[PDB]
Amino acid sequence: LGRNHVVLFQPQIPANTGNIARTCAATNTSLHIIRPMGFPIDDKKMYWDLDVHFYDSLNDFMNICSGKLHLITKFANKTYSDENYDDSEHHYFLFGREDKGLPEEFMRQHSEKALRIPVNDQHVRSLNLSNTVCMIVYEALRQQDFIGLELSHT
Amino acid sequence: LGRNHVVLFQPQIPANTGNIARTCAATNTSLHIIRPMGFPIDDKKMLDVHFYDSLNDFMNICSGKLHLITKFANKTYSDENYDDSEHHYFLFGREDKGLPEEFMRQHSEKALRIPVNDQHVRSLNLSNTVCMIVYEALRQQDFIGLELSHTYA
Repeated sequence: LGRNHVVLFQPQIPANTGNIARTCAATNTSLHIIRPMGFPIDDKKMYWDLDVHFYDSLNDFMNICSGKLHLITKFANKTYSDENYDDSEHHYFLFGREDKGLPEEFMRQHSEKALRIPVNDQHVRSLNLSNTVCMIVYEALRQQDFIGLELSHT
Repeated sequence: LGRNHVVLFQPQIPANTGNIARTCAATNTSLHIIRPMGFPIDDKKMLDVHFYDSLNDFMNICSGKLHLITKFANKTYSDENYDDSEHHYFLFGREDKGLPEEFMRQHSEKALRIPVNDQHVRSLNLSNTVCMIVYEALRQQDFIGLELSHTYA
């Protein structure tokens, strides 16, 4: 049964990853992480540890990914909200590192899958990563009539 | 000329306010803050920004459509229509306490929620909520506010 998935490539900032986990828990979104993370996992610093999967590499995730993949990038020639999420597919939303983005070779192979969040680049060139995850996940939900919210048990 | 505005009621967490400022700068969104903030402004720790002594002072100066972002509104943020030429003000409560009790009741017809499944968490992070609410307005407005930096200035 089709659902939404967030895929973080080598997440570098702890606070962004904790906010993403919270958005995933709130939305019944699965979380996928490509190792290595840029930070140590500190038990004490931290409670609902949601559907989480780890992968050694992008290639590793790609052998196991089944459905529609969307690359979130700065320079895609398509806007996030113009993609159609209103189907029964699994949707995977892949986000680059805060500092480096996604590998440029991967972006090239998959360029037709890339979507951007438009910004005016006058003062800042980018939005905070966890902010982008939340809005991308909720745009998919919006088009899906928020049905993922109702389907925790299933 | 119609613009989007973010209004923060007594924001309490510095990292939230710094992220909101970034979103505002990226989107040509004006930022309004009801004093007092829960944290000191530290210049070494480091945009159209306005400050207000109180919700009342903001309400005397507010002109356009006001939307209260709350947990329990009987309307979904994305079902409000933002596709007009009005100023849209999006008012967000404190991270810890939300919006005042009496204000919410007085303005309950203006309230919108972001639906969540409350099984594991009851809320989303404040700055995440600002960013999505602003971009939902932009989406309905065909992203036009991105193009009007100089005109708004």
